[PDB]
Amino acid sequence: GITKASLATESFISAASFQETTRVLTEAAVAGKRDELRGLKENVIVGRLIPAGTGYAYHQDRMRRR
Amino acid sequence: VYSYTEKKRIRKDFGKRPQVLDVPYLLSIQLDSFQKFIEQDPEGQYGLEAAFRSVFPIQSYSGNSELQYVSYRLGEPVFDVQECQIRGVTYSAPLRVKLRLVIYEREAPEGTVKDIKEQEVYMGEIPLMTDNGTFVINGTERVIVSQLHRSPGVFFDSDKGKTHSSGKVLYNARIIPYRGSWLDFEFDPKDNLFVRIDRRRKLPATIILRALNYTTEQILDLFFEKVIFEIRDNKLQMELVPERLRGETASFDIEANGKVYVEKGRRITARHIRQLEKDDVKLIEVPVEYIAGKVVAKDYIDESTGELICAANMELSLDLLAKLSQSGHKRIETLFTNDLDHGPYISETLRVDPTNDRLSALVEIYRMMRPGEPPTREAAESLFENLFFSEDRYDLSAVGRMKFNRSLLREEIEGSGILSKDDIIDVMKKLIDIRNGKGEVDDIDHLGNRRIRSVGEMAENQFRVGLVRVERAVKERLSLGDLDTLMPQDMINAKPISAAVKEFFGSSQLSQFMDQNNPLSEITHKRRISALGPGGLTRERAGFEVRDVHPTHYGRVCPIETPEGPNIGLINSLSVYAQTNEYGFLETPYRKVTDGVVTDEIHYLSAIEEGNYVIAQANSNLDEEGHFVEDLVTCRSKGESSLFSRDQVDYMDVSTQQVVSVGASLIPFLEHDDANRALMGANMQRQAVPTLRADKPLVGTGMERAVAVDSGVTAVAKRGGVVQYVDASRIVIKVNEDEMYPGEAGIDIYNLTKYTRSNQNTCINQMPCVSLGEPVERGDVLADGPSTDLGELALGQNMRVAFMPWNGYNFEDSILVSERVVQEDRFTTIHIQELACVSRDTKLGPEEITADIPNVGEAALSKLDESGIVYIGAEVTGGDILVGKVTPKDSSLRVPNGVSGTVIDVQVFTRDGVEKDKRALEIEEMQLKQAKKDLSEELQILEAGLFSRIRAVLVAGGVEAEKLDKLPRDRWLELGLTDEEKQNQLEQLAEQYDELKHEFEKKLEAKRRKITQGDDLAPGVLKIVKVYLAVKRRIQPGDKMAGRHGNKGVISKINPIEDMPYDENGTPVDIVLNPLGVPSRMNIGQILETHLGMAAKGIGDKINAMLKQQQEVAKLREFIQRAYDLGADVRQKVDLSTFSDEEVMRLAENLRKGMPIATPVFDGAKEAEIKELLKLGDLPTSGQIRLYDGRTGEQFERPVTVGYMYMLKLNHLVDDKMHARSTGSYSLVTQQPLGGKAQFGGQRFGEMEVWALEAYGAAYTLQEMLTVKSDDVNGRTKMYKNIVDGNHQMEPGMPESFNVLLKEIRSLGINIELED
Amino acid sequence: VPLDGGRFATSDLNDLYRRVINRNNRLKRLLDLAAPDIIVRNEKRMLQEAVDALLDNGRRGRAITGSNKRPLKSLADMIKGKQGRFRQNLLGKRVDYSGRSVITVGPYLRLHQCGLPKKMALELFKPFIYGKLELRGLATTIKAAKKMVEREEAVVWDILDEVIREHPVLLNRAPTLHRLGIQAFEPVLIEGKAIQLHPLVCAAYNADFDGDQMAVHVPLTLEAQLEARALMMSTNNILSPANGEPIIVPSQDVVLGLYYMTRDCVNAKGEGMVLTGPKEAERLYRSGLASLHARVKVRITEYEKDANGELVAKTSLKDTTVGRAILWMIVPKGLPYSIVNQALGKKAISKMLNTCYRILGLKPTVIFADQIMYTGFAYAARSGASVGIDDMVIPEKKHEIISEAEAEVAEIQEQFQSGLVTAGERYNKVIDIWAAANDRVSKAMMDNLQTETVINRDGQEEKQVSFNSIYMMADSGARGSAAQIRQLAGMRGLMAKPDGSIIETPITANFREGLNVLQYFISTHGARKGLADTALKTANSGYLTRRLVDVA
DNA sequence: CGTCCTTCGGAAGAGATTCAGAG
DNA sequence: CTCTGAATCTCTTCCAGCACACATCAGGACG
RNA sequence: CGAUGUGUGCU
Ligand SMILES: [Mg+2]
Repeated sequence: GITKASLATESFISAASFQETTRVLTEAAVAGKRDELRGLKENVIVGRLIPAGTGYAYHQDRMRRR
Repeated sequence: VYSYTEKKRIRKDFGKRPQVLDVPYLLSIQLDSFQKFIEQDPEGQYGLEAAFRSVFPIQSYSGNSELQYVSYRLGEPVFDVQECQIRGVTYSAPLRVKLRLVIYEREAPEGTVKDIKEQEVYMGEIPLMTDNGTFVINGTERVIVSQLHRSPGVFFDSDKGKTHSSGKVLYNARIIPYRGSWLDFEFDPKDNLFVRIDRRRKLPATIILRALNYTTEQILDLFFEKVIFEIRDNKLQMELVPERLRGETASFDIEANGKVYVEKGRRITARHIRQLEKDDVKLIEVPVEYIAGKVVAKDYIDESTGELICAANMELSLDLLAKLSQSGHKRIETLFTNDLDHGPYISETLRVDPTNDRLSALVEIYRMMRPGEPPTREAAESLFENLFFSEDRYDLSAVGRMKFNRSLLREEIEGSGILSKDDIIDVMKKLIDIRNGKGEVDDIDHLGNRRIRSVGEMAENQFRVGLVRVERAVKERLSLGDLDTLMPQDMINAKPISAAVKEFFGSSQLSQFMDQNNPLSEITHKRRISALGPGGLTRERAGFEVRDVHPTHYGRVCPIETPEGPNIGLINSLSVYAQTNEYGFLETPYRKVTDGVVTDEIHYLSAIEEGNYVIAQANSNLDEEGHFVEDLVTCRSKGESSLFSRDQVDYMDVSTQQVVSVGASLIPFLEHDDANRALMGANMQRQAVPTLRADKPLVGTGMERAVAVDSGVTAVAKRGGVVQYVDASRIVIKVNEDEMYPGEAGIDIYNLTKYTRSNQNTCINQMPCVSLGEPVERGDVLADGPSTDLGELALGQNMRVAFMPWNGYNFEDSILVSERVVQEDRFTTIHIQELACVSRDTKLGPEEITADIPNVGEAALSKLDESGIVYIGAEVTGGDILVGKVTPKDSSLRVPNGVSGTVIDVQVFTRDGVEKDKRALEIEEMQLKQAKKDLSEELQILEAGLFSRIRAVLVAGGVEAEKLDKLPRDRWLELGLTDEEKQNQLEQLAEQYDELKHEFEKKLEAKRRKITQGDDLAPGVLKIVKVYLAVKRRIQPGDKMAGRHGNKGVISKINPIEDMPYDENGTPVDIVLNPLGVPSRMNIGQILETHLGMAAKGIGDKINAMLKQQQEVAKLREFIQRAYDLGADVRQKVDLSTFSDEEVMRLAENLRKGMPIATPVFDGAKEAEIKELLKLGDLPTSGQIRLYDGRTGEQFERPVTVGYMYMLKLNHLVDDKMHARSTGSYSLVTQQPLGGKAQFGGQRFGEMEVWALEAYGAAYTLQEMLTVKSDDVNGRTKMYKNIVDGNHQMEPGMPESFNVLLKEIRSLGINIELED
Repeated sequence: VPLDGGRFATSDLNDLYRRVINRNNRLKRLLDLAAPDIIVRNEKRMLQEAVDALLDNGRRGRAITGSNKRPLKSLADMIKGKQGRFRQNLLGKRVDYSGRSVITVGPYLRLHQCGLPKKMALELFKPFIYGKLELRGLATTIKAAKKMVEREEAVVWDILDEVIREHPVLLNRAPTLHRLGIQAFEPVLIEGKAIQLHPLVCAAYNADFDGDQMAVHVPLTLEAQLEARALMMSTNNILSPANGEPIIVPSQDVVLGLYYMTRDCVNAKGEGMVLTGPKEAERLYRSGLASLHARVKVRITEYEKDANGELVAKTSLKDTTVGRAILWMIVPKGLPYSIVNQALGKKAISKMLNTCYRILGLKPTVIFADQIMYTGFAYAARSGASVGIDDMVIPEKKHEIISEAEAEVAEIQEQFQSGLVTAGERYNKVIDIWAAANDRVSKAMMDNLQTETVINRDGQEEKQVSFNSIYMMADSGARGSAAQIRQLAGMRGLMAKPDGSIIETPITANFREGLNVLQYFISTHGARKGLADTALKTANSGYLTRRLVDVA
């Protein structure tokens, strides 16, 4: 369901933006979690570009530089 | 007969059903609550003395001491109302309470006291009221909102629906204590009862029946009846009533006296029941194993050994039958448990119970109340007696016990506040019966289940909180009672009392602030009942039904007045003719109806007795004695609207307008339009802003007079007199001799209210309206207040209106605007911004006041005085330095941004002990001489009245008028005159003269002191000087205006005369509205307003024609008589013959601009009456007259309805709504722009538009917004460098708030970090 | 920070630290002086409670206050809540270079452009004009330029015209449901404090002109201006994103003038006379020598792009109305005449614009719909079609069918006396007969308001469709409906009960005349029900769309 | 003054407990 | 039996956005 | 140079 996929999410930061952030933090803390962040909102939050348009071509360039 | 003031401008009445009742006084609620609150009154209920009798006397710990009540008293407040409002104090009076102590001796329970002592001890102050009822806290007038809550007491509901999906309703008996803990009941789907206290756990009440020391047999005796089997000769025959046989199927062949009646397998009909009751046979032979299904009612111990054969709460079996049979217990008691009639609930509820005695019940209760303590005997006992048996901890009021007795169909209406066992048991019996299938649950939404509290009630509650605090403190300190030296203030502490009353009137949702933009808004801020507050529910957990209206509100609660949005149907206000029960309910008038005659009385009715009767509607065509022309009529049975017979009814609706409130009352044409826009227009009329120049509406309703009277905005003449002297600031009225006092002469001297500041920064002001030398009336207005037009209440204005499109300037709510209106200046608002300037003592010394202002412009210095303050009368611009307050090294008082004004007033408040400078002392002496001249002229005109009474004495009794005036006024008493009550009246007035000497001296010296004395301030500040500005605002294209029809609008563009369409006379229209706004937003009554005002204005134009082009009283007499007769059934009842013919000149000047036309709510006019006025006018049938363009000059095809609309202006002025910020100051915790306008704040950029940007590919845009322009200081400094260089290049760096949150999680026990 | 005075603007976090360090120091002193174990046990339990309350109070069933009977805020509550970090700070951001006021129309403007207040332009672009004036040498420094623009001199407006020559702007509305609620525009400097807006954007903004506000945003860097003029430019924003709907649909007024325009009567000036060009019809109608709504024989010419974009000229002679030819000169080249050859309704002109974009491309479609809007407001103002008190024409058959349903409910009540009908039987019979009676009166007023005009043709008489104002305003489809005018002219409906079943007495009165207290009371109940439904509907839809943007 | 002190919901829903039902 | 799910229990949590204005901040108590 | 409530109002 629409709350299931929000919880079951690799982007733990987006789950932190979603409800029961405490449970997300406990699950990541016992996970030892490390995230290539895969998306939009967390990258807004960290203040890089969004891989969406022009930013998606820039992230094409960014993956091409590595 | 009518008023001589009403002879100035009469209103054309409309109304066809005659009235039997006028409008009563509207502000009775607050006055009665507060007056029953404070009064030296016996018998307790209700008010302060109830709380005193509850709290007093206060005795020792049998330590030979008792403090008893005597009385209380309050003197006057130390100050006035007005300078107190200027000052910032409550208008409160010294609570001086008479209290006597008695202290006994060693072995003196009844013996002699050793000491008595009594004093009238002070304890805080409580606020007195305005005669308009309200309170003022600290220069700020706030209003106590009375709170709707439920009824305290027992209630029976089911709470069906979403309970366990079993298709099974529940049942809950719910008791609401007036003061105490919650106590409700609850069942199972498995059909066993439980109980809780204050939303706690699910445990039965049979354990508390054990705690009330009842055996199982006693409990079954309580809640059940008996069925008797007996050990007998053979097969142990049953005692039987055939009513117990009802609704059953015959388990065996029902037989009696060897005769067969009902076969085995037959269901028992009532036929065979009445046949066997004709037979009347109890004892019938039963099979031995059928009784095994029965459950025994009592215990049966053995006879020989005394040992338990079998106990109660136990079904049977034949081995048990032999065991009791070999003992031979010839009585066997069981319960009639017919599973449809009587469910076996209580027996199995006892089967659940693990506890046995009263003591295990006590231990379980004492554990479940406070888990975490060891069980204790006496602590459990004290706990149980403190649950619902303590007068300290549990009570219901007289209303609570009365509604409790109402629930039980009793006779005695009164009782205690603590419970009895009988109470609880009978409530349980009723609950069992509701479980069985008899009885009906009731909604909360019935108004009799609800109750509005009063101001005196909740004030008494807070007062009781203070009382129980201070008596705990006293009984503490009476254990510390030191003999022979304690006085009745040595244990006092009014600081809980003062803290409680200040926290109440300072911090309460119900104590909220008055809306000063409208007399009507002030009175509906008074007339307001909420569903919130202490004991109120929460809006986020309230359903529809508690918000949606119930038919009990009919005639009691106005259905069309509520705020929308977050609080809908919860702030519902009172109607017009509704009143208040003694018991907190809504008594309401009804015209009593006999067999065929309406009794002319009213009678007040409860909510529940409305179901008893059937009420006739007001539009029922009686014939002159109540002779209604039908015998069937639309009425309601129990709010049950259908057609009913004539002999059925006994009551009638009093008014056709009693169903609504006063806000709806001024709104005409309601019967044609929808309540959405009607409620919105009522809201915006509450949102109205005062104008400059008052002018009456043309469509009145008659309600305007009593509302303008009851609103305190003006001077109602408390006596009837003759006008003596008029000024713009005060008016002297000479009292007529009939209402005149016998001694102590006096004349009516009333002071106006001039240009002064509202609570909403507008111009509250009073204006005179009468001539000098004029007969007036007791109980009549004397001068117009704010937005009041000649004894009437006139908020908005009316202008030349029509309906057509014009170039999209009536696009959705766009407003076409003529230049003529902004020429006529008739919507200019006047606003008052007040600022202060404090003088705090801070570090490195305080900050000064004078004009030593370095390194600034000399223009702002030259406006100042020598003392550092700009002079009064000074038109100032934005940013102008007002008071120089330099910093020890400048923080001078300055004009805010975007505002202009003119200096009008200085108020100075300086801490006591601080030297005032030359400006403060100078304006102090100015106001001193001002009030000095005030009191002197009061004394002198009272002196004029006094020696005029002396002259009136010497009209008789040896009159020597030439020998009167030669010697001065003093010895006019002792001239040639008898030794009678003439000369004794003169002696009374000479004692009054010496009294005026002494009184004037002491009042003048007290005023000298009160002006002279230093002002109490906060610690740290030294003086505070208040500043007053004259702000004028006319209009600008973009603000928000409307009318009385939910017709919101925005002025689009000021437009010249040469854009306005004009008639064949050439007269240009002012404002044109949308045709399309009419059909969709269904408010058709504005067209009726348009036609009616158009016809009335044409009448007034013909009046002004006959006025300007002059003409005698006869032709105008004919015209005005034909105007005021006007067709259908009227109650105008005036004639032109009884007039002075010069008031007709005055009333023609009143009619030269328009005609006052009264309009009932649901007895509104008809279209034939409109066409009658149009024919009486010079005006056509439809009124769609052709016009011609201001630009093209052609006839508009399909001509437009033109006319007037009494439009409304709002307090949405876009200068206080336009706000922009290129770059301002930043927040501290995150270096980010703030919000608001006072704080020069930026626009919040929410996330919905972030998602909108996500629908685009705004990569650079989003990045420069959220990083540079919000968070990073480096990015915004480099972007600043880019703009001052013209460069366009950014680097984000890092969001600081991201790092803030990351360090917050690092402050949590979290190894969260950032890798390479 | 201090408040105004020696007291300080507190933090309950500092109180938590204070309590924890107090409890710890007392505990360690108890550790120092050999206290027994129950005392230090309860001490440690209180310390554990204090530390856990610093962690998450409110997770515990009892939360404590410091004062005001309001429980303090722990660190988890510093994180979460709708005043939480992402909520209050990390996403919702109060941002400089922005400005909020109430907007207006200014109908003469264009869709690419927008009206803008001059003092707000002076406010929001200060460092730009600073840099430009010191670029031109007329500014000495930041201080001199700041004081000169604070003086609001004569020369700063010219440089402001230079710097707002082509710089785009964007505007936001707080109920930002979909992405077209913000678009890029061109500023027009306005003396005033309101913001003028092209009319065809308003339905996409879903915003009435009651006094709703919008705020603006300043595109600082050049790349953002490139993005907005590329992506968020309103000229690029022509369709629904949800489907292929033209989102530039005209709402109410221009389509009203056009529905007035391409009607004709049977009998007026120049009925069926012959012309060859709509210039001639314009010259007749501005002189008024001909009629507006009359059949006119003209010669017309169209173009057909059936080659590889090459438009084939052809002409013919039709008989048609006047304003169709008038707009047909406004009509660009490659179109058929059959598209404009009717009464040209709301959805008709909508799909007309749809086909116009699908065939003739973007820019002539844009400027043509613009000229449509201009001439529509022009002839709407020229027409002057009002609304009248006699527009609600009522048949005499109203009270007759009222008497019919009256007799029917009388007979069903007589059957309910002896019990021939039960409660539900009478219920169903009565609701059906009132429904049928109301539908009959609806048909009566329908025909009465739709085909009432019976006039000569130069002959004796002839019927045609009704020229009622409110009937044409509903028949445009702009505002109102047949059910809503049924509420106006006829009686309105059968109002439901508070439960969800119906009340046996319908609202047999109309909006044209007066109601009783009772029908008004019942429809008031229904109206309050609807308003509460709207409010809690918004409350549902918020958390709905929250999860909707939270799912994919 | 200054300073020192501690009682109105509806959803899942996620386990937790009991039950029935036996084999 | 002894686990087998099922039913049924008892504690989470969340619920549109914007603006205004106003009040109160530790105060209680004892040197 | 605030943070909380508290009501108010526009959608
Ligand atoms: Mg709006």
